[PDB]
Amino acid sequence: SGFRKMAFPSGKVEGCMVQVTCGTTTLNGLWLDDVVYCPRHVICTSEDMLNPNYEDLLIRKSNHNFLVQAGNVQLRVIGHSMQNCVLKLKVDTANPKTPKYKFVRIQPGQTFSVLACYNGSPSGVYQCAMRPNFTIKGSFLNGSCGSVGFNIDYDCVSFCYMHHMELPTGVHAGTDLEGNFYGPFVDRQTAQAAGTDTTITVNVLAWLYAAVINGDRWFLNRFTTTLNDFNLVAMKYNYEPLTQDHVDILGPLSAQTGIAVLDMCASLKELLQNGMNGRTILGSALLEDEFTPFDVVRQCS
Amino acid sequence: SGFRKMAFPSGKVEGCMVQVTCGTTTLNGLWLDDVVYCPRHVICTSEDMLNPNYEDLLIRKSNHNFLVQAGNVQLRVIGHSMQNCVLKLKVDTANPKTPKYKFVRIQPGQTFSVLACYNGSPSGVYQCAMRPNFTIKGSFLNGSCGSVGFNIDYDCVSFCYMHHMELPTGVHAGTDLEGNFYGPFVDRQTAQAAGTDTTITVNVLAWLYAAVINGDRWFLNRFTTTLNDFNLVAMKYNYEPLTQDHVDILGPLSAQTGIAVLDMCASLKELLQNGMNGRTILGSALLEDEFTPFDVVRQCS
Ligand SMILES: *[C@H](O)[C@H](C[C@@H]1CCNC1=O)NC(=O)[C@H](CC(C)C)NC(=O)OCc1cccc(Cl)c1
Ligand SMILES: *[C@H](O)[C@H](C[C@@H]1CCNC1=O)NC(=O)[C@H](CC(C)C)NC(=O)OCc1cccc(Cl)c1
Ligand SMILES: [Mg+2]
Ligand SMILES: [Mg+2]
Repeated sequence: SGFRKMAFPSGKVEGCMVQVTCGTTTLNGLWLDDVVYCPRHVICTSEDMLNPNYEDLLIRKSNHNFLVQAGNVQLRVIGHSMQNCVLKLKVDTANPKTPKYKFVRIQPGQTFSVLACYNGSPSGVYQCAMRPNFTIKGSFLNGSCGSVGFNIDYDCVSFCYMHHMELPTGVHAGTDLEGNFYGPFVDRQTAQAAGTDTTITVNVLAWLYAAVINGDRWFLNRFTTTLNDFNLVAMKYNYEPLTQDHVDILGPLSAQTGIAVLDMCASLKELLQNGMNGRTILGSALLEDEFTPFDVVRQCS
Repeated sequence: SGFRKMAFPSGKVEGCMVQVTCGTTTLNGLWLDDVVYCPRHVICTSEDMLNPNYEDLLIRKSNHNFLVQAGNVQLRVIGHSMQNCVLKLKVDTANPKTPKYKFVRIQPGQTFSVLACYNGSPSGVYQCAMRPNFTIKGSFLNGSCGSVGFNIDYDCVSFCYMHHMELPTGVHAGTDLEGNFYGPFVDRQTAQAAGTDTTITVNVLAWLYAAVINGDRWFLNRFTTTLNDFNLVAMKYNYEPLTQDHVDILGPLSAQTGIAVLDMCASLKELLQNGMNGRTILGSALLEDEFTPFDVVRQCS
């Protein structure tokens, strides 16, 4: 037993991280087969970062402008192109460590593991949720751009995030692996703010089921609510509406614990209205919303 | 910026995990050079688990009693021995993926990454602290034994934990890689309880420094206390005494923030006496004690 925020094992992605240097800017790239993927702002300078015209900047580059280091071995760049906000560098060597993989664009509320890297060298692994406002609450310093987020599904790595920037509130923004930002953000050093966020209701309910499976039961009650009455409470406390799709997704956890979804909603309602009164749930004094139903099932059996 | 509970990248350890099966019992083993390390209770049966005599059980085994699977490839066992609570199985094939490594026995309060595995197959990675009562708060199901805990120090893996069992409070117990339990525990299915735990004071202070580095300052105050006055507060709230060694270890964080250690102690004293009053620190409504000073420095720069 026990319930912990858990990342996927990172080895399959570690074997794909390289260093990309263009001028005085160095960040990370993702080496899959004979292509390296990295944020296109590697081709900016200090003065371009206000509002760069990236098509102009790339027309002015040649293959020799791009230094790609895979460990100690230098990879020779034989081609370059731009797709949305990602640069694709064709190299003469196919990565022998390329896992089975796919590129996925995730929905808000879904989680993924981040392999934080600097200078092409992985430094740590942690779990993130895509917030409803399309930011993530990560841990990224200068040089971390090009670090990727992923899930693993039977030795197939699904890449879903590449890191590009930090917002003024300290949260983080980036793209799918085709270079499309999550959210309304753009890759220039300007005044961009995260919109107001909301709490991921279906994940909170999943985490309450994790708590029951692990023996935390003090928040349960005999009452059951209706979906409409519950959603009126959710809106008052800045929680996302609960849909019937979410109810169905919580099916297996409801059946394993014998607690109907709308029964667990009545517990959540009372936790929101009355708080915890000095008690904790799975070691937390706040309601946690960064565990999906899949995350709970994967860990709780 | 940002501060997250972060594990070490797990690839170097993933390449070392194998499956060990003895009879109807299967757990995980650690394959380094031509030796596999695993918990010795793999040689028990259902009825032995009450109070087994392990030297008798091992004298009755032969090499062919041990099935060792490295992925699909079966490793042939050419020798077996017992060291404290670990079994060592000599195999005919040296692991080509053996990292640079060492075995370390850690002190309470230190942290490490756990690579949870089932059937020799890694499933997740997360961070743990060795509690003062020599348990860890992990996430382990049946079949997880032999999963290891480790730190990485410039591509050298220091192994410090091998998992053996779960206690009745839901916390976890195991050994160093030489087979010596952390704490007073023994590897049989009996009535063992974790002793009363305490909070790791030096880690809480490190985490308050992480919070300041990341812009959380609301808990600071002008006051400074003495080490003796602070330790009187620590004892009242079941915190470990703060030593001058801990003060020195917090030196670099004190210098980076300009906040003297005894100044931060006065903030901790007020947080303990008055609580948070609905505010949070680094996203937490409780004081966190599973980040070492090294963990904070590694992430905060
Ligand atoms: C790429 O490595 C970097 C990641 C940032 C650096 C600090 N935390 C991060 O996540 N991204 C940028 O520097 C980005 C480049 C623009 C052109 C998209 N700009 C940016 O994040 O500016 C905000 C910022 C906040 C704090 C510190 C810095 Cl250096 C930058
Ligand atoms: C080894 O895989 C297993 C790990 C346990 C299983 C449940 N969580 C864990 O961490 N260890 C044992 O089963 C151990 C064997 C003895 C001989 C040391 N006994 C044990 O943990 O018993 C306690 C227990 C609690 C909950 C569930 C189970 Cl199956 C066992
Ligand atoms: Mg109820
Ligand atoms: Mg002070």
